[PDB]
Amino acid sequence: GKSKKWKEILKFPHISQCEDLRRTIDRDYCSLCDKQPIGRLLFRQFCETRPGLECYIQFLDSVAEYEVTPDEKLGEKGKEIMTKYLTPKSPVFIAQVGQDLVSQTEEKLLQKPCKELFSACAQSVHEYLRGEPFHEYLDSMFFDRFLQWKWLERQPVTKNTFRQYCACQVRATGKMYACKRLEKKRIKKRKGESMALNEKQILEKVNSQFVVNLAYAYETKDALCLVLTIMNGGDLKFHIYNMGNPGFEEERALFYAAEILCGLEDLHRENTVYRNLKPENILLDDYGHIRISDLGLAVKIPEGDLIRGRVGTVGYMAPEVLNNQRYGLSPDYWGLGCLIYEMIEGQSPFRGRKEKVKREEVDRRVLETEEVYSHKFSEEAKSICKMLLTKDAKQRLGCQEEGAAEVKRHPFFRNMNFKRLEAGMLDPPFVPDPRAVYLDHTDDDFYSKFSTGSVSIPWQNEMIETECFKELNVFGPNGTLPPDLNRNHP
Repeated sequence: GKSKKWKEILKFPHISQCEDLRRTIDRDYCSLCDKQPIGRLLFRQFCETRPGLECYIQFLDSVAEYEVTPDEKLGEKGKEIMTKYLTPKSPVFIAQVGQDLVSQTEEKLLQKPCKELFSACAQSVHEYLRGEPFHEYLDSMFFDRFLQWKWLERQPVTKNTFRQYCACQVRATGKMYACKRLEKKRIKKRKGESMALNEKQILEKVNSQFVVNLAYAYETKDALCLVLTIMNGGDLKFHIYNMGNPGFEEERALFYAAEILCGLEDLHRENTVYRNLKPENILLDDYGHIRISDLGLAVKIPEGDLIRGRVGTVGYMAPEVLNNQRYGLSPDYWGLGCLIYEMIEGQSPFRGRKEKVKREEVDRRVLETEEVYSHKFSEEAKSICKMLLTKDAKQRLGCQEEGAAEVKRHPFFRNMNFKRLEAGMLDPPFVPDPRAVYLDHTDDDFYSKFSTGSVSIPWQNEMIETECFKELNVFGPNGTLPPDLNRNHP
């Protein structure tokens, strides 16, 4: 699906074009060698050229597989990593760990296999690469190649960059996205500038496997567009009621709740509250994984502060929202409660699927009545649901200081290995079939703040998935400088 002319659209600029980038990009190890997908691959590639640095990239790779290794094979996988990297006579012996630190890792291995056994070692390796290896890479041809990729990333994004099928496709890469087309005229009479910008900022700032990500924010003569993750597996409401009993088995509900909890955690790391947690806002992708969508009612809370707002949907409003009180992140754990209850039982905890009730009785129920459970719930499921549905937001699960960690420890997730879930190692319970189908200048300033262009991490991830990186990222034969990286002849 790539425009036949793409090799030229994404043609590397000559390295002499990138001096202003070299001078301004902040040289931070974590950002350039890990957080940014293309910088991580280029630093890894640099370490492969030097021999003494090769073994450190292999070790970190094997430690990554150890953390997600099944609990039974932890003791087994531990020995491998040990006898390969942490034995002085090994060929790939990671040396900068220190003799005093390898001797401690021999004890934790003769004791109990914990998924964090090599966490002490992995840090010691990173603190070595933070030093000399990083600064050589910064003067290497691989950082010059990173600057070229950054130059492409920052190129202007226009309606031409895409191909509307709403669901836009990037022409140069073939990547498929869903685009939210916001008509300009309807945003100004309604005073929606602050809300459209507050939503664009939340979308781009959270990078989460379980929340729709922003990849582009451009302007057209006829709208202001948001380009987001595409989701074709349908929404959770459709699967609870049309594809379910009305409802799911507990184990199936557990998987979705675990992914929804991780999504809420990624939002709360940016101290952003969601407030819109309802089944039809949980979407499935093509693989059966979910993401939280529709952040229009989201808002960033300043650390240490509260907010007001009676917003959301009837039935899915926490009692502190219905009473219009100063609240924090607590409405989202009330919403997780409603979601787990509704997945298991097949109806909201305060409104029967077959009840004809008014908005008012629903609200009275949310504030006074204690939801009742059935045999579809295990004791652990009853526990987590009625703790997330604690009306007093001060005694509600996760609304304390520990946060979402207080919820992952709950016995309801006792058989759930989050480390493997966050890594995509667990198979979803349902896989959607592929073929299925489940003019003042003040405006110009708001427009310029919105149309910021391509988002950094999703754009680099797009280049890697579509194999544009693999094919374009080529150097000279035998460690030589390609023409685009040689200043002697532009």
